[PDB]
Amino acid sequence: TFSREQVFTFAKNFTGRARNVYKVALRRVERGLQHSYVGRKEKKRTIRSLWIQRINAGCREHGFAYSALINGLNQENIQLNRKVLSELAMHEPDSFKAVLDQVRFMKGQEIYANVEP
Amino acid sequence: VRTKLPSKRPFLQTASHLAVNSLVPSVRTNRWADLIKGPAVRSCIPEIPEVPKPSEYTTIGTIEGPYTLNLERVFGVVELAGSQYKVTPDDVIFTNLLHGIEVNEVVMLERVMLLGSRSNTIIGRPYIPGACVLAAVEEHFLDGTVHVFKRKKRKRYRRYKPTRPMMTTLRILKVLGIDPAPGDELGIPSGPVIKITNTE
Amino acid sequence: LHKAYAKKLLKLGFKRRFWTDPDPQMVPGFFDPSKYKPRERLNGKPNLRPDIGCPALRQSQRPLKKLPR
Amino acid sequence: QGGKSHAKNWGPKFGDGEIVFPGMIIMRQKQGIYSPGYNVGRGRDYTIFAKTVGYVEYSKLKTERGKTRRYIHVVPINDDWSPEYQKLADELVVRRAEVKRQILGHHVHTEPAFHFSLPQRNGNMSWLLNSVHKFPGTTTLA
Amino acid sequence: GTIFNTGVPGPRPEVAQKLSTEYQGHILRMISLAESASELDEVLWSSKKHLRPVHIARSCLKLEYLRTKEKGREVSEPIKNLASELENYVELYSTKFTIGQVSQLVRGLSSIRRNIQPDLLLKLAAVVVADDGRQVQLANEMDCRDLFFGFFSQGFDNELFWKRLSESVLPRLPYFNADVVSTVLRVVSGLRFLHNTEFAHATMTALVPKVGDLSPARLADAFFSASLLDPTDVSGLNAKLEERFLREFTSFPIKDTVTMFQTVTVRRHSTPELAAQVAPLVAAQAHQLPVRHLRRALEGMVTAGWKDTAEIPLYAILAKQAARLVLGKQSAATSAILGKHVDNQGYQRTPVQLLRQLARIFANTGLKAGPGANQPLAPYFAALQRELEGRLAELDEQVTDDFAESFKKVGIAEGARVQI
Amino acid sequence: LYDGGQLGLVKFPVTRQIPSYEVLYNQLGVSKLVEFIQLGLLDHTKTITMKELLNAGCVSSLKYGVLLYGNVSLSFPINIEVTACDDRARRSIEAAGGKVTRVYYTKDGLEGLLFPKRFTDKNLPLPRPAVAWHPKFDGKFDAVGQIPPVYEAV
RNA sequence: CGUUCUUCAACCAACGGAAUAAAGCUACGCUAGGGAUAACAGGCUUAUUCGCUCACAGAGUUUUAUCGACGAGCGCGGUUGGCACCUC
RNA sequence: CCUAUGCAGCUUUAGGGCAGGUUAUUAUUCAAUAAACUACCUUUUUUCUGGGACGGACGCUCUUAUUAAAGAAACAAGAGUGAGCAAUGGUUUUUACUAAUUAUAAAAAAGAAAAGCUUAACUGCAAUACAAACAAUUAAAGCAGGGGCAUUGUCGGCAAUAAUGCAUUGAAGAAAUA
RNA sequence: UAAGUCAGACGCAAAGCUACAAGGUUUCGCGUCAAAAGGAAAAAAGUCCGCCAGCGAGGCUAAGGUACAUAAA
RNA sequence: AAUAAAUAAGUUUAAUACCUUUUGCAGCAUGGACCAGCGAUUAAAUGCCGGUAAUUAGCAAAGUUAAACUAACGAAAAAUA
Ligand SMILES: [K+]
Ligand SMILES: [K+]
Ligand SMILES: [K+]
Ligand SMILES: [K+]
Ligand SMILES: [Mg+2]
Ligand SMILES: [Mg+2]
Ligand SMILES: [Mg+2]
Ligand SMILES: [Mg+2]
Ligand SMILES: [Mg+2]
Ligand SMILES: [Mg+2]
Ligand SMILES: [Mg+2]
Ligand SMILES: [Mg+2]
Ligand SMILES: [Mg+2]
Ligand SMILES: [Mg+2]
Ligand SMILES: [Mg+2]
Ligand SMILES: [Mg+2]
Ligand SMILES: [Mg+2]
Ligand SMILES: [Mg+2]
Ligand SMILES: [Mg+2]
Ligand SMILES: [Mg+2]
Ligand SMILES: [Mg+2]
Ligand SMILES: [Mg+2]
Repeated sequence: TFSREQVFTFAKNFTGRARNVYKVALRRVERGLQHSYVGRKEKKRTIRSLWIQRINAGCREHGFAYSALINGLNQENIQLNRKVLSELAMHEPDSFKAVLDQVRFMKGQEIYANVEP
Repeated sequence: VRTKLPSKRPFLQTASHLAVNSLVPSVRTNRWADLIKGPAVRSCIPEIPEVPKPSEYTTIGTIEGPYTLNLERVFGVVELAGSQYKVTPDDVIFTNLLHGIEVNEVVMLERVMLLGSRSNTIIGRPYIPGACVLAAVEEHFLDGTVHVFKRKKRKRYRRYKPTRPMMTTLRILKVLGIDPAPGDELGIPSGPVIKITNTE
Repeated sequence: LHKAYAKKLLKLGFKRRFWTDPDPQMVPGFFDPSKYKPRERLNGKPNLRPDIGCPALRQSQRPLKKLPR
Repeated sequence: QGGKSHAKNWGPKFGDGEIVFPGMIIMRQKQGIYSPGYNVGRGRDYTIFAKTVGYVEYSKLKTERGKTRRYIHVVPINDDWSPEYQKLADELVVRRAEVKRQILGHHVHTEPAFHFSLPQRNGNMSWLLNSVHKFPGTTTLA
Repeated sequence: GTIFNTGVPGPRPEVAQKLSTEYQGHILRMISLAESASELDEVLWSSKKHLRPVHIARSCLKLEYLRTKEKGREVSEPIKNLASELENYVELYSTKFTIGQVSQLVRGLSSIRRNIQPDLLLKLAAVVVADDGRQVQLANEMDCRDLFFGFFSQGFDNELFWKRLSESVLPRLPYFNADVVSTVLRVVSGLRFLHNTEFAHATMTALVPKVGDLSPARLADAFFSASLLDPTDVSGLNAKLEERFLREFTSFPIKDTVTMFQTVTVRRHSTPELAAQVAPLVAAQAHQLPVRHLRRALEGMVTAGWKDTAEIPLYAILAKQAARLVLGKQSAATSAILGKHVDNQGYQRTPVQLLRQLARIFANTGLKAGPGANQPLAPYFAALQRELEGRLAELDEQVTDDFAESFKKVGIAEGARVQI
Repeated sequence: LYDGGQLGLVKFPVTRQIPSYEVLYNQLGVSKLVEFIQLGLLDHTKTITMKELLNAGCVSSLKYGVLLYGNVSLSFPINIEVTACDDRARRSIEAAGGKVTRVYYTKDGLEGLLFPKRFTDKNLPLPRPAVAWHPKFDGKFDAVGQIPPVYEAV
């Protein structure tokens, strides 16, 4: 069981009797800590959902689809994840478009260490 | 059989076979399956070779004193500590704890996946050979406390286990591999003075 | 005796070796005329009264009866 | 209103090729469905038991009157039907007891050890007591 | 049964009457009645706090009896571990044993081929010889017998130890049994420094009127020792021993007869008794003749000069017997199992020294092995080749030459395997 | 120990046999007597009595007497006086030429045998020996013990 | 007077039988407990009850105007029941 | 309303007692004993159960459904039993026979009946198994003694599956002590 | 462990009792709950997928989904 | 069930107290208005089974108490003489 010092440190921002009354605050503190364990798990699900929505919106502006892009990347051996792709569509439109054109049309110029073999 | 007492039949049969074997020798003395048993092997198929990857991070020197940084017009994507980062000079990133480095040291990151500017883009499949990113180690810190709590209503079950994660902080200094677009060149000194201490 | 029952008896301190106890008066030269007692027949009836009987032969203690008045 | 009689487990105890030792019960039955073969016996309630060391066998026979008869046999170890097999069985019985005692361990006692000796009657050991208990050999004539 | 749970053997009336008694000594009976090494270890473990020197002496003696039961193989792991633990108690009680207890302790540990540590062995010897052996007077015949043979087997060769022991036992030699005296004679023969002492002569003289009481095994050993000790036969023991052997030639076991027969042949007293000697060997050849005794029979017969006869090919059967022992093949026949034939005990690796000796003796016999399809010596060399193939590491330059000489002598020198 | 009401332990019969009074004696093995003599704790050149056994440590505490039992192979004579003996011990000692005598002592007489100094230090006469034993014990004793034993040579 | 062996008998049929034996009333009642268990109400079920369809035999006597059946299926939760899920 | 290591009061031809009065017998110059009547004291008055009461039931065998190993419950169903036999036991011989039980496809080197002789319907022990919480319950090779019928086999009751009761207390025959 | 437990529940599949009724009752085979968080079906003890040492804004899948609510043709 | 996880700070998503008792309770089943103090497997003797040591224990002071131990089948032959 938490001590008085621990309980009131956790409950400093609660409302009414939940702030300074031990019996009321102790039950409020334990329920809140239970919410946090569930919250950290759900955070990982929600953020990935947001990345996909932004990627899909950018793809369709050019006439493409999210599912077509993911399949196309794996065929080209490109391993950029969804967090990076989402940021490219929002802040780097030109680089995001270049990735789409390579996947769809494959018209990029290859680079070799020895330019003139 | 109705009884729940465990049966002793296997014990009674074993005692009979052991007594017979002890006193009466067998007639056969060989077994073909044992005679031609071959040597033990690890597997029946060739092993699958592994795919090489560029080095993650390596030290190249130390920082001598206070410095300043300016903004540039290039960016890249680098893989580090199990996750990818989009970085440009003067950025600060937070990663898991990195072993074998100290504060005020310069490290080299080679797993570069994408380079871009305002006039060109280079895509790695999956990595770009001949590109790198430089960074400075700024912190090895313990993050904020995370309180872990479990309880089961009406079962007299309660567990409390606070913890503090370990992390590392870096500041991006330079991105190498792609030239800035015309008119975007930084024509002044930008970074610190580095004492090179890694010659191979 | 069954193993479960035997351990309880041993745990309680049962250590008898003979069906009955020897009689010191039977040792030659050690007969005391003063401590003479005719041999008696051993009683085989357990005391099963739940009020003043053996606690090991009843489930719980019962209240005592009233005295005549 | 209800009630049920205690169950009797009729049926075989061993199959073909299983090893048995003297005295072991092979079949429990209410009527003589199976008849005794070689190296077996039959109780007054049609219980069939083995009389030697060997393996169990089953066989069917057609009689003169068209009826079907079923036998239970015990076959010697190496198909040895000579009269010298009896002494080999006696040795195997002694050995089997030794094997069991070794497996069980020393703390599974197989003989009693009292603070007194059991009486002797007709040259054997008896579990019944005598009227008076006396030390053996602590008295002289007259 | 009815008394105990399922699978628990019923009581033995013989054992039950021993344990159920009005008299004390329960722990001694438990260790004496143990039937295996593991059982005895459990008894000692559960009774550690009440063990005494008498309990330790019996425990070491029991190792002799357990080893005898487990014959046909070397000392097993459980026996070795049990002996090691017993030694710690011997050191603890080394100053509390009596002469009799020490005698039992040495005998038991010697029978298991266990070498007592020199420091501990010295302490035990000191106890026996302390006070000039005045405490040896309060000992029975069996205690003296085990003292002589027990220490001799251990290898204790202290001159002062044996000098004091001989002096104290000397006056009692005429009153010891024939078997006890024979054991003393064996020790005297093995100890060189007592060969020409008055003790050796006193022992031989004391044995003169007790020849008739010697057992067949002791009688055979006494005749062997007397031949080496008194080649001149001044005491007359050899004459008396030879006379008894002639009278009771067929009344002794095969092993004793072979040993006595070999001694006579090396004494150059051969007589036309070969016909009588051959029949017992062929009658009992599959049993009562291990590898060591088989070699002894060959040397005696070859030295005597008996030649192979059509009716009784003794050399031919001996080769088959030798091949059987080397290969170790067993038989499941009921007669063989009940007869306790030596060949069914299993496989026991034999020293290469015996193999060379047997090969040389067979070669000296004068019979062929290779040329004929079915020759008397064919089975032995065929088995020898198979056995040697699996132990090439033990073959050296000298051993190979020795066998090669034997192979050429018999008539196998073409570099090919034996026909059989 | 209550079993619910079945009371299975009291469903067994009762035996009333009286064990022999000799279970109250101290038991001494012949093999243990010899070991003391060999070690030198007992003098085998003179008669051995229960007083010597008590002082030597063979017997711990005597209230009634000493019972001698067992088999042993002896090479020298022994003369020992005890209260009871079996037949195995008698044969073992007599085989070597010894003599075993069963001596009858009373309660007061046994005290004088074991602790004579307890009477002389107080200037008290020693207890007197018994005259005879009850005929019911015929075949149990050979002679009446004397409080000061008469020692002899062996 | 006591012990052992060979044996039997009585109440144990509430038949693992023992505190030697041995019936009732309480609406004048009291205490400790249960929705682990009933009476009123809710719930589940639908045999029964009620309704509809098929069936058109039989009465009316050209009309399935009107009345109406053997037998089968489906529905209702309002009749008489079953269960013991919520509350002592 | 039901359930208790239940409590109390009341009632009686439920058990036991005599301790006041009456009555009966006996004894000394207000007493002693009690199968009686009144008064008083103390104790007992199961459980299961589609809630409890009312009714019914409580041991032990056979059979039916839950398939063709065993086992398996309900106040489910269909039938027996708390014995009998001095031969209807044991064992030999003969043959125009092959049944019956509460119920049942047992059984031909087996049974039934007929004829003869018999008491093993014993004394002292017993390997090893079936079953089983335990207690007890079931089958049994083999060893010693005395017997029966055969003349070298079988008999430690009855075709098999029910005809039963711990310990305590009491009683009888014999033997050993004191 | 000379411990606790001897109030069990439902799903699919059988049989007895009831009316080839009951979230009824009595046995039996497997599973789940009891003592089991997470995901799908609306809420969801017993159904379907699957067993939580901790943290992270990495990736691939199961049952089930892929015009809006609501991630994906 | 008045909080949690996040956020461009506008907001968005997740989310039916605890205890006791139960086959199953957010329970329309039981207890608590709140704070401070007080409030429940303790002691003795004996017995059984593990762990850790002493190497018999107590008195007395060359002698006594307590405990423990005390016959089971004398069975081995390893000599290249
Ligand atoms: K009852
Ligand atoms: K209510
Ligand atoms: K009901
Ligand atoms: K308040
Ligand atoms: Mg996830
Ligand atoms: Mg009935
Ligand atoms: Mg009862
Ligand atoms: Mg009330
Ligand atoms: Mg209810
Ligand atoms: Mg119910
Ligand atoms: Mg009731
Ligand atoms: Mg039992
Ligand atoms: Mg006969
Ligand atoms: Mg019969
Ligand atoms: Mg119950
Ligand atoms: Mg129950
Ligand atoms: Mg139900
Ligand atoms: Mg529960
Ligand atoms: Mg995917
Ligand atoms: Mg969408
Ligand atoms: Mg409920
Ligand atoms: Mg309240």
